[PDB]
This record gives sequence, structure tokens and C-alpha cells, in this order.
Amino acid sequence: LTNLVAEPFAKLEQDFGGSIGVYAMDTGSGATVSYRAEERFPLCSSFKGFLAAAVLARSQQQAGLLDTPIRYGKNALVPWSPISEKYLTTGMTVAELSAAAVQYSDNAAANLLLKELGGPAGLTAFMRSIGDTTFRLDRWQLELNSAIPGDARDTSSPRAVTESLQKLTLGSALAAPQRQQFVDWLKGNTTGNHRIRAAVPADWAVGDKTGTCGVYGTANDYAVVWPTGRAPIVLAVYTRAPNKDDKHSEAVIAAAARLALEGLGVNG
Ligand SMILES: *C(=O)[C@@H](NC(=O)[C@H](N)c1ccccc1)[C@@H]1N[C@@H](C(=O)O)C(C)(C)S1
Repeated sequence: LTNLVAEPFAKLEQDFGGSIGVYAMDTGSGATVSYRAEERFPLCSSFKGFLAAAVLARSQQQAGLLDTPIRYGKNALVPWSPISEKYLTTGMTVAELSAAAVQYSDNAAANLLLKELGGPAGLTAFMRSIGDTTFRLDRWQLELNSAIPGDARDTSSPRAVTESLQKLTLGSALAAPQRQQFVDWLKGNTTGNHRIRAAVPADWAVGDKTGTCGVYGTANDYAVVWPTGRAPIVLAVYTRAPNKDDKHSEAVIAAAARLALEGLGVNG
């Protein structure tokens, strides 16, 4: 049921000047679209969705975790921290940091939450615990964005991202209240309007998390999509390019998502 219908991903990545990795899953029939799906690509900020899921998992065992206030000093503010910078003088709750990391890709909030989980190895351990043997986080923001060609640190594959996203949003990896909260955070994301969402009709529900490393044409998005009248679709789109100063493209991510949906026979 893989690639029942061929799509021109090769021409798309050639026009972009890099590599594109795609894995899309129709959760009803099990049919898939797959292109470079088992290659490693840098996560960039897309790790933060899984970080929020790991926080929610912990909260099943710590009833008070989400409401815990976290205070932080100016030395915790990283470039691109649009929410946490407004609460420096007050603090934010764990739930609010999680929402900011997912929905604004707030870099300081993500580092604070990583600390709570025991750092990159603690997030990697959570992904191992849901059966993902590919994902690895090695460093913190912003060093994890280096996107060096051939470097396996801070990478996963489009396929493993999609498989883990499915387990967390639709499967049994989180208890039902935490599952819906993860979904609601993804649905409220603000940074993805020009990526997978641009290929999804306005009358369908969707949640996503983006990543943009800033170098090596490296950027990405993953999403769960609920077309009306059929089962949901889970997909991941990752890009990279050979030269440090190659620019990323939002349009190429949207175009790859359109091809994935066409390949699954989802009318959009
Ligand atoms: C994670 O990927 C973060 N990326 C960065 O901080 C980069 N230094 C950067 C690249 C391009 C423009 C500004 C910063 C954050 N997540 C990105 C995303 O979710 O697409 C981001 C651009 C919102 S910042």
C-alpha cells in the first residue's frame, strides 16, 4: 500500500536545489506515501512538539505539574522567545511554557522545559519509551540548529516522526485527556500557515509543528489533518540542502504536502 500512485517529488527537490523527505499515512486504510522517508534530517525546532508530549506524559504521574509556576532570569532568554520575554518579570506555568514552545516556537520556553525533563537524553528516552528508535536529541537551543551535512545529532526521519506523531495524537501513547491537550496545542500553532496548512482546505481541522534551522536550506513541518468524512492523515515534510547559505522554502513544503495528499487520493 506504499506509493500506489507515483508523484513528482524528484522534480520538486531538484527545483529547490536540495533534498525533500516525506512520509504520509492514511490512518483509515493504512496506505502511505513515502519519499526519502528513512533518511535523517535535522529536527530544528520541530522537537518541541514531542517535548510537549513528554511533559504531558509526566503530568499523568504528577497531577500538579502543568500548574507549576516557573521563574527565570534574563540569562534564560534565547533569540526568538516572543512569549517568554513578556513574562520575564512574572514567570509562566509549565502548561504556558508548553503552549508557547508549540504555538510560537518560543526558544527559551523550550530550553526551560528540556531542563525539567532531564535534557536531550531525557526527551530521547521518552521517544524510546513509545517505540521510536530513530529520534535523537543531543544538544540545546540554539546549538541543535547547526544542520551540518552528514551529522546525525539532533535528527530523525520523516517516517519515525509520522509514526510517533500518530501514536501520541491518535493512538494510546498518552491518556485520553493528555492526548486531546496535545492535539489542542498543535491545532493552535501560529507559525505554520505557509507550510502543510497551505495545502489543507480551510474547512478541515489541522494541527502542526514547524522547524527552521536557518542554515543549509533546512526546515520542516509535521501535522495531523482531519478531512471531513474520512479518517485522519498524519504526515511529515523535511528539507535540507548542500550549502550553508542555501535558503529554505516554505512553498516547497506546502507543495510536497499537496503531492502527499494527492498520492493518498484525498481530494483537497
Ligand atoms: C526552531 O527551528 C527555531 N529556529 C530558529 O531559532 C532559527 N534561528 C531561525 C530561523 C529562521 C528565522 C528565525 C529563526 C524557531 N522555530 C522556527 C519555526 O518553527 O519555523 C521559527 C522560525 C519560528 S524560530
